[PDB]
Amino acid sequence: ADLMPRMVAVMPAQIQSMKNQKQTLLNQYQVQKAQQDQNMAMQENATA
Amino acid sequence: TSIDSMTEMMNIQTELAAVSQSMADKMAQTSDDTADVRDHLADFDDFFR
Repeated sequence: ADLMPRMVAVMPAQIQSMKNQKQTLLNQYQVQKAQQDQNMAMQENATA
Repeated sequence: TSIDSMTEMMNIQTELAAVSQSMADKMAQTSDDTADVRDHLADFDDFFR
């Protein structure tokens, strides 16, 4: 009964790491999507 | 940070394993004693059987 609370208190640290990773993934998606779409818009009809 | 948390979790799991082993051994000894008690009680009362 003394060991159990230690395992309980271990958990929250990992969830914060997962949340931060999700935020990083969303920001990365936005940045790379914008870059790719901008490049495709600029390079369109450049073979004229 | 996640690696640190997992390492702590593994240490706690090892401690739980040790606790479980100690509990199993002590319960085995207790069951042996209770079996002795039951054998004594069953062998008794033959005067009253």
